[PDB]
Amino acid sequence: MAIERYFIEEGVREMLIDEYLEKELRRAGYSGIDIKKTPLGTKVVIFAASPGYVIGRGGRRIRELTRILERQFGLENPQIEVEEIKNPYLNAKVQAIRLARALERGIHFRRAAYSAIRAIMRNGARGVEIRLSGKLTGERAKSVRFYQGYLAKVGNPAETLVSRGYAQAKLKLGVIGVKVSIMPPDAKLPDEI
Amino acid sequence: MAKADYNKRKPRKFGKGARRCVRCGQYGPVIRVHGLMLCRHCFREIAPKLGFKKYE
Amino acid sequence: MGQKWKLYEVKGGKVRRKNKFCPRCGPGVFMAEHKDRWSCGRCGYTEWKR
Amino acid sequence: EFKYRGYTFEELLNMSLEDFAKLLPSRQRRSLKRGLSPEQKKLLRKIRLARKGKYKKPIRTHSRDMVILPEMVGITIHVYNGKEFVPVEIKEEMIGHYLGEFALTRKVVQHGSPG
Amino acid sequence: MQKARIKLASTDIKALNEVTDQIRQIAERTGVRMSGPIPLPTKRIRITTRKSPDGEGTATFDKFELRVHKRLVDIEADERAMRQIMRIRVPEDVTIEIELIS
Amino acid sequence: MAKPSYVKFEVPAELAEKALEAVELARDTGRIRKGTNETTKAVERGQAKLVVIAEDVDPEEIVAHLPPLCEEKEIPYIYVPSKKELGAAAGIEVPAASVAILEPGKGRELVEDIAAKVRELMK
RNA sequence: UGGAUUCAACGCCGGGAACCUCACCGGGGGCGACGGCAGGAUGAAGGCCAGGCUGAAGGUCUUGCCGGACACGCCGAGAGGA
RNA sequence: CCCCGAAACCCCCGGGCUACACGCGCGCUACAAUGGGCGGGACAAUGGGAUCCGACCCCGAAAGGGGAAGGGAAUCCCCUAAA
Ligand SMILES: [Zn+2]
Repeated sequence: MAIERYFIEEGVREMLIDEYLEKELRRAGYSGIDIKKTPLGTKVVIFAASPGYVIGRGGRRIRELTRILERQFGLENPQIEVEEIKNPYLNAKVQAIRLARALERGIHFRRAAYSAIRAIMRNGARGVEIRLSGKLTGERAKSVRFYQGYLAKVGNPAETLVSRGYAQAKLKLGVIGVKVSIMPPDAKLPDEI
Repeated sequence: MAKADYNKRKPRKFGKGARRCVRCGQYGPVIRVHGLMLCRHCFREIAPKLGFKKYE
Repeated sequence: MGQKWKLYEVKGGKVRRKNKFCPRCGPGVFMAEHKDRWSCGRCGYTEWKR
Repeated sequence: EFKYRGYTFEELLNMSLEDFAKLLPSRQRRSLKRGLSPEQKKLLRKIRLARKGKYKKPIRTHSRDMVILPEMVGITIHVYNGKEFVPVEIKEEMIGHYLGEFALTRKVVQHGSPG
Repeated sequence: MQKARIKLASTDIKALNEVTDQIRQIAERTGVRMSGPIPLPTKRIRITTRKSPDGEGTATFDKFELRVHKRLVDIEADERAMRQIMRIRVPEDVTIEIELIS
Repeated sequence: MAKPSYVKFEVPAELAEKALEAVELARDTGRIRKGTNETTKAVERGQAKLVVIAEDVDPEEIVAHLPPLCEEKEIPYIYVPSKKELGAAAGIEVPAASVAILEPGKGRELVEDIAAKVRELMK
């Protein structure tokens, strides 16, 4: 085992975990995870927005989940615990998924998008952009961007600061792509106070 | 119905059938440079999550 | 399903087996007959009368 | 009158496989020295029986990679070309060749005009 | 006295520096002789994919890169020093390896 | 090994099925044979003391010699109606025609007390 | 086998295909989850000894074989579909 | 969405995608002396390595073969490049 091999392996494993949980906890605002291999075992921490949903009925869910974890993925001794997002309204994949969940409930896209935008910009984001792309308003597909505030697109500050999120809304007639981008209250180079 | 089942998942050891992406399951353009086994498409999709960056 | 295979013949107070036996195998193994040889039902391997 | 490498066919038969291989070219020698596949061995024993016995049948096969041997002589083998079992009556001067060389897959082209 | 090599590798210079500062400050808390954080050549795993699935259009490439920074530290092997460098936090995105030269 | 015409005596639905529910927790303690080949095997070897048979098997295979043979060992055979409750009481999913009891469990105090009930009825 | 046909198709689909890859061709063999239907395990759902067919095959079969056990022979309704 | 659905699903053998009277694109080698051959002499970097790189020794005309130090990578090797 070479060292780059180790890094690659850890990343790939974690990525596949992330994929599985993204599938299975999409009702829970699954934002992500983190993993530490303590001596007594490997303890992981799921950051999500409804730990109630990830635990289910008295730990049922975490139990079958940790079984899956140690079995399908090489893990010494899973020690799942759960935590929240400190500001999910600044997280953007949770919001993309909430929006897709809404569109699947059946809410109209303008209403859902503007609701989410209002929520984010009241919860304190400097900027927000939302693209909905697909068979909106009939059979020929189109794209709609709902935006508010101040948002950068290009450069390292975009690649770092703004949080990007993507989701599919699987409706009766097809997919709606939901891109969300949120710029929090943090500063850029040309400020110069 | 006394017979013998003949699906015969044959264990290739070299070949485009031997190697398969761990995500989608594609057989051809698979990355195996440093222990990876990923289709070029998937890799491009997830490389940031693995820590790969695009400074050039 | 062949579905009826009563082979033993009751001699009266005891059964006698229609089966033959394989010597290189264990007990209970019952055999067939194909014109010069036997057949193992448990696993199946080479054998002849001789 | 035939004389493969200064050896007549009787001698080729009485030879073993090792020495015949020594007489063969490098490719076929390698094939043998690496050994035959199960399908090849089954074909071969069919052929043994047919020189003996009768085998009660013509010899058919999918194996185009079996190198011909002196034992595979005076016999007609039907080789699969992809579509058909085409017959190959084996003479002495096929002695170190593959069956596929005589069973062909693509028929000759007789072109039409461009368009 | 026999020496102890500590090869440590990461993707974050700052975690790496944190560890090396832990080691520096602990050796000078004690008095054992450090051998500096020798910086080794950093590995650039480069993967040059084509960024198109279609195969159509102009050919454009993504040159993705992973960087592994590597340091080594030699410190004389004492039971005290060894116990406490074992006690070190060693954050998650770092590997270490304590070989001993004897 | 029974037929619809080959029902000689009276079996209470409580007796037969509850004795089988008793040896249900006996098959985990030991071997219990099934089918008429193994039932002939058991009854003619002599290891069994009684059997329980159903009216399902096709065609007549032993009833030509069983009436003069059943008294060879003083061995009773209790009737169960059919495949359905036979296989449902046997614990398995797919039934048999005969339940040849070897090594009974849950105590002779109940098993062969019901054998005393067929001492009442017949052998 | 296909896709792509000015720029922006044609050493492109990371497409350097012996098998696989493959999607084409010739041949061969497996697959109905859930229910119900024909039934039922009676010794078999399933595997299976020597051979005939077979390119080769317990695939099949006269001839026989048992380790202990349900159902495409029929419907819906499906899994999967490069 | 439509269709196949016991076949348009899955697996195996063999063939094919490698066929060639022709047209086109991109390229390699050349049409020589601003060179060809032979023998000698020099000078790199990037990257990669576990059933993987393989120095070093021996065998062989070559391709290659046997054994094999060290090397999980600023330690060893690929690796004394060609013009
Ligand atoms: Zn993939």
